[PDB]
Amino acid sequence: LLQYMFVPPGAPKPDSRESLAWQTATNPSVFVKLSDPPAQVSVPFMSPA
Amino acid sequence: GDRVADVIESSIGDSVSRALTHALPAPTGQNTQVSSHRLDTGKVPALQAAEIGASSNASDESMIETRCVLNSHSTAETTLDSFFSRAGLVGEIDLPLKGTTNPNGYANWDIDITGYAQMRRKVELFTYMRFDAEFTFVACTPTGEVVPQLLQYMFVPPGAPKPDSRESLAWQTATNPSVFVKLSDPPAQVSVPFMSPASAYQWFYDGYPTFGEHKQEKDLEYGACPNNMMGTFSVRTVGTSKSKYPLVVRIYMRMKHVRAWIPRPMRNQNYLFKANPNYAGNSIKPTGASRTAITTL
Amino acid sequence: EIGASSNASDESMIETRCVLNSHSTAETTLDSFFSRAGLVGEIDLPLKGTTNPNGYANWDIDITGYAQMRRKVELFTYMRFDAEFTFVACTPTGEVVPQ
Amino acid sequence: SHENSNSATEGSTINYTTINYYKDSYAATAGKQSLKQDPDKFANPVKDIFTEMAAPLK
Amino acid sequence: SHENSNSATEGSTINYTTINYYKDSYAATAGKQSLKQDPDKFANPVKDIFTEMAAPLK
Amino acid sequence: SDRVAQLTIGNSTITTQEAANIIVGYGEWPSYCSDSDATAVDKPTRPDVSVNRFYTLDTKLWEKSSKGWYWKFPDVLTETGVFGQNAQFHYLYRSGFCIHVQCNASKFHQGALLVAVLPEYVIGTVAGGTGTEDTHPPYKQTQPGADGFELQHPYVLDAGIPISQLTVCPHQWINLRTNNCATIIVPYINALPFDSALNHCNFGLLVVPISPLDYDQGATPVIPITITLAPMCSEFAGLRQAVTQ
Amino acid sequence: GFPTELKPGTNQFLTTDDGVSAPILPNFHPTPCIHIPGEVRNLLELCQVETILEVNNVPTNATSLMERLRFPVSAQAGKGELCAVFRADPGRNGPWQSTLLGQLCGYYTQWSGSLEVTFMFTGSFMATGKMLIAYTPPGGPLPKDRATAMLGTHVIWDFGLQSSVTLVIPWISNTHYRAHARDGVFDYYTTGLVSIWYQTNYVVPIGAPNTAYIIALAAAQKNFTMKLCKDASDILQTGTIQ
Amino acid sequence: GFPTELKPGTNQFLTTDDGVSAPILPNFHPTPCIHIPGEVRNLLELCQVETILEVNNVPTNATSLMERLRFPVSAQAGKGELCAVFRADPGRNGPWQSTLLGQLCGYYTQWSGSLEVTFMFTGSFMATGKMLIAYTPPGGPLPKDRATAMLGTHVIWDFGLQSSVTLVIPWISNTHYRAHARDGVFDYYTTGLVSIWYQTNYVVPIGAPNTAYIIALAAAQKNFTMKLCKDASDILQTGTIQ
Amino acid sequence: GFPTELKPGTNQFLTTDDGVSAPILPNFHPTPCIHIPGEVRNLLELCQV
Amino acid sequence: ATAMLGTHVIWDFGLQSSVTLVIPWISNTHYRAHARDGVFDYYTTGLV
Ligand SMILES: CCO/N=C/c1ccc(OCC[C@@H](C)CCN2CCN(c3ccncc3)C2=O)cc1
Ligand SMILES: CCO/N=C/c1ccc(OCC[C@@H](C)CCN2CCN(c3ccncc3)C2=O)cc1
Ligand SMILES: [Cl-]
Ligand code: NA
Ligand code: NA
Ligand code: NA
Ligand code: NA
Ligand code: NA
Ligand code: NA
Repeated sequence: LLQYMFVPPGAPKPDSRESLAWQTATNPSVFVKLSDPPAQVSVPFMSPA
Repeated sequence: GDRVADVIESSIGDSVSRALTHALPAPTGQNTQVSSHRLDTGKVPALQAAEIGASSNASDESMIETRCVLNSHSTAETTLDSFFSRAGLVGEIDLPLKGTTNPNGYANWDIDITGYAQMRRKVELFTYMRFDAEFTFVACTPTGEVVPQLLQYMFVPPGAPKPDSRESLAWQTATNPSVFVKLSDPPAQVSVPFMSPASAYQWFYDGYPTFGEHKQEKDLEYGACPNNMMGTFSVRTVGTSKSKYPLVVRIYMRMKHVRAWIPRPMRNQNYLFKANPNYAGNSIKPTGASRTAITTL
Repeated sequence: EIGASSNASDESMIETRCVLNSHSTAETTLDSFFSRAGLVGEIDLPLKGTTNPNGYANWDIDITGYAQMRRKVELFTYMRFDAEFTFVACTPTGEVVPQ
Repeated sequence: SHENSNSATEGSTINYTTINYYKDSYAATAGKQSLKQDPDKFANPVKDIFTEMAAPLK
Repeated sequence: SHENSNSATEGSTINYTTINYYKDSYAATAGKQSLKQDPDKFANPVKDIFTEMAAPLK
Repeated sequence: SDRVAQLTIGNSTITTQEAANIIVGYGEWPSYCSDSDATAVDKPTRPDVSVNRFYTLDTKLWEKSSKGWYWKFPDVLTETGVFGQNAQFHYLYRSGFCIHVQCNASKFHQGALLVAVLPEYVIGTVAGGTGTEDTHPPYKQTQPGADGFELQHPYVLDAGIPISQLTVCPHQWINLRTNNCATIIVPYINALPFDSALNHCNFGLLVVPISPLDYDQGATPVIPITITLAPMCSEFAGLRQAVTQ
Repeated sequence: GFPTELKPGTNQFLTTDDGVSAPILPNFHPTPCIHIPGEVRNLLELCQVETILEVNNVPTNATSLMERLRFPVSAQAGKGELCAVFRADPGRNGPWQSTLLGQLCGYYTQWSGSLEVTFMFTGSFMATGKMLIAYTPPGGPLPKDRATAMLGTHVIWDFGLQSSVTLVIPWISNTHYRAHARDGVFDYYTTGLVSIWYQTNYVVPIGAPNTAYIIALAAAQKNFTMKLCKDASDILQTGTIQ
Repeated sequence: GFPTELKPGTNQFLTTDDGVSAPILPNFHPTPCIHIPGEVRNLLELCQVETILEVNNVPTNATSLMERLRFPVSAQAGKGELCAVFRADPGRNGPWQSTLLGQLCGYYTQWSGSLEVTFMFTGSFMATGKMLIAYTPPGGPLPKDRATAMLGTHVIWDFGLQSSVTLVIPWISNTHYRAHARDGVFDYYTTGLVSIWYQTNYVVPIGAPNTAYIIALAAAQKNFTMKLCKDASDILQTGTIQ
Repeated sequence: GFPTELKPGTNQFLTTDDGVSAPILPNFHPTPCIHIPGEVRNLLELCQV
Repeated sequence: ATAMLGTHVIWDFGLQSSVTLVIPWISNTHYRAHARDGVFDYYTTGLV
């Protein structure tokens, strides 16, 4: 089982497998098994420009 | 009937809460209007009187010469649902083999989301909150491994029999809602309504739950309000023999259809306990970074 | 003695205010009360045991072997209904195997 | 969709637009809501409001 | 949906609203039902009914 | 014309010649509970003038070293006047409040008090200093009565929250060079239509010096801060014998 | 095929999920439903039917169980003495457990409504008397004397032709619903106390018994409703049912 | 059955996915929502409420924390001396961290809008004075002297009846939005510097204090908006919360 | 639930498949697009230079 | 604290040099005779 998380500039980067940041209360995270098909998401145009 | 004047002309009883302000639509940020140099006596936007208790009403246009700017920046992402409807960790349940805590194959989790800082600090921004929620249950061994194990989750509301063992009769679950799922299956997921007896849950209750002398022994119940206690969440491996593998269930909550009232200052000291705002007295830290002098960056 | 319940109401026993009660009565309908799946039978298919060491088993369709469910239905004398049956199978340790 | 009105926001000033497949409204998505806001409720709850160009205390 | 009328509640005073994907009606969901109720059937089955303000025995 | 005011309610009248307007908490006036929100069936009692009036409960002395105090509502009135009696005889209670904190000095004194109202003001303890002891505040501290209670650690309002953000609550300031009083009208705030005046304190009143009092040797050094308040639209229900707690 | 994508919840079996399942007997038509008296449509119908309240829930040996079904009254010394007391909490352990209301109440986490208790005097026709029955809303301790009890909601019952009287326990709550009350923080949802006192005295002439009994029947008013289904606290089974 | 075909993403659990999940309590109806004062609909409402800015974020020992809430002014030597300085970057470590605006700002990656800081003088009524508060847009180093600071956007505050004055930090940016600024390449998103200088001097007569304090309150203008939710940089927890 | 039946292709990840994927940032609105000179719409435009 | 329970005015010194206390007519009888020590204290008005 894996966890992927998007950490935008300013959000706490996880420093370990057990980091509190993985609580992911606001960042978007995805939980998926290697057995499951490839995880897939849509991402918007996020630049400030 | 009513005949005496003071009774006729009385206001005793109007349920209409007269409001001083009303909400206007605001999909985008406010635009900026062209402005020019004003050299007037009498008019003075820059001067305020903070003692009144209201924020400054001075605007860009009146403090400097501005150009016109059509602002179409959206305000959608700062609505309560946008802010809160993101699932976060609120509980962990351990089902070890030869351990100390739960070596019996089952576990009872008191439904309280205040054990995790991230989520907690967010909801504590408001005093009262009313909402529905989506709960997701992620289970696997301690190494994040997936094994062929069947589990049963059951919601035990206040008053229902809490399971005392992996084989407890309560798991017959004839009325309580239960969920049966394999670790191999994707995370179980259900919708939960607003179940309080009150019109809203409240993260703060400055009071006691019962009458009587509030002696030292009972000081643990200060701040405890039953309207916030929705019940127990029980889980167990489904069998009459011990499971071959140790398990961990992470509980994620995603609020939806949210309403909140009364903003509060946001927590600025580390959390210590679920039930209260206790902070470490010998370690009161400032809210943020500090510097050597007020005249240097 | 008549055999009927008291018809006395709040309004006539004490001075009452007006209360617009919008509390729903939906959750106490028979379907709300009963349409919740509960355990009504268990079948064992052991290897070297006493009961069924032959690989099959016959279960007499009777839901009265479990208290929870039983006590609920016994509140009424006659009942007419359709039903949804769910069958959960696994080894005695709650393990899943390719069978 | 003719369901049960048991959503936490039933009877709310803000108009929601959601999706659902069950008879119970609270099972629905979060959807989009109305973008109305009232800053004055918190930033300017004075009894007698003063103008931007005037001297607040007179 | 034009199916078979084999539900246990076919021909019932209480109006049901359900969902189904099979030709057999009993395969349908439980749905929502009518909220009618008749307490008197059990709480006041007297031949000659008496009023709240009167003396029950006269 | 905004610096001068008169508050009259019941058989009591307050005057001030150095005010700074009036705040109406969360922008709405106190009002009786409607037949839709109500749930209890007994007809309430609304004493009106005998309880909706100005009660002057306590005076504290502002010093160059004061930390700040807090009082709890309705705890402050539970043992005062006809209001207190009704609060004791009835299980259910609800009302709004008009709070008027007074503090005058001279044109040569300086200092600023932040006067705010904080709903559901739960108190925390310093947890044994190290945070390893799960201590709880005693009755005397959660419901200090009319005497109020002095704050131990103002910066965190004795509850792990920054006082710097307390202005997000209905409030006013008493800046000696500008005004000598704060007035805040507060509506009933709770998630229930009525509640116990004894077991539940709907909100707390905080009076904290943010800018310390100061003056020169020879100016009157005794600067009191007096608290006056009046319930508004008081309603009570669920009569029985009197109970103090 | 049509592009689909599986979401969380997939494969789970929720016992309360109201879905569609394949029918095992195609074209089967059930036996016609004939008319049967006493159909019930909603549990609330049953909550309005009075059943006996065991105010006298003290004896426990098998031969004395029927005694729990009624309490006594007899000639006193005119000091407005106490007759009996009991909590009004319908979903709590105690007297209400003998009523159908209390039992059904056991299947719901929350309830809201006024309750009523009707007391029937079964003494001789020659016996007379006046009683004071009072309901003490939350916060009030068990009334020391009658003078205290009298301060709450009450009824003064006069024995006579009409054998019974009804005490209405009006819904006086802070919250719109109460969860089952019990010792601990959940006493927050307590309803209150009910106490019976001798208003005057049980009087009887020569030739009639000095002791008679009262039977208490209880049920809910029409504003009563319950919500949030839960299993009852009892499971009447110890081992397997053979 | 109907021909379908599973696509990537199947079985994944995205924490921000806004989908539909089976309800656990069929036909459950929640307690009615009564009226409650102060409902908030959008976080932006809170960003317009002024909260105290810790311009004087230097002392750190527990007993002196309340001092961070205000800075001083006193009689000078008339050389247009410097009073205080601070970065205007609202989502950066420093003074703004004490404001609700800065804290909420912590939950969003980007922000756009004009900010405002209102300064309240708390000296005695007999004290007078004129200050020059200036906002130096990006690129300008910390102003050497007042003459330099004066070249930017500024306000000349005159003490008097109106205790306060408002400095507007107008939105002057190259990009439509700024991400949180910080040392390094992200200083590209810096807002600028704010500096306070003595325009004339703090004057007071015999009998009044030589030192008084200023309290700074800050919030956002109505063109302020934030985008892209992210977790705050702080997690107020060290071990498990018991 | 509704009767469905999986066909071949299920679970595969075709790099050119033009499908729909769950959005990671609900209600996010991108920075407005200002005018920029020289927008190209089709590679053929470049083949004529 | 006790005095405060009756009819009162809270006077704030300032520009307006004066303040007015109204001693409203609160009597059991429509008229009072001159009060004085003894049974005629029945007609007393009260304390300020
Ligand atoms: C088949 C079993 O599936 N059931 C899952 C489930 C999940 C959650 C359930 O209830 C969740 C209720 C929480 C949203 C309430 C959280 N709250 C409400 C306010 N509160 C609280 C905590 C500490 N102090 C004050 C308030 C809380 O912790 C019930 C069942
Ligand atoms: C492909 C095989 O799948 N078939 C599954 C299945 C499941 C249940 C089936 O019938 C269930 C009938 C029960 C709902 C009847 C329960 N009852 C009716 C009344 N009753 C009973 C028991 C003891 N005393 C009196 C009445 C019962 O136990 C038939 C087939
Ligand atoms: Cl008194
Ligand atoms: Na199915
Ligand atoms: Na079929
Ligand atoms: Na789902
Ligand atoms: Na359902
Ligand atoms: Na996809
Ligand atoms: Na979305």
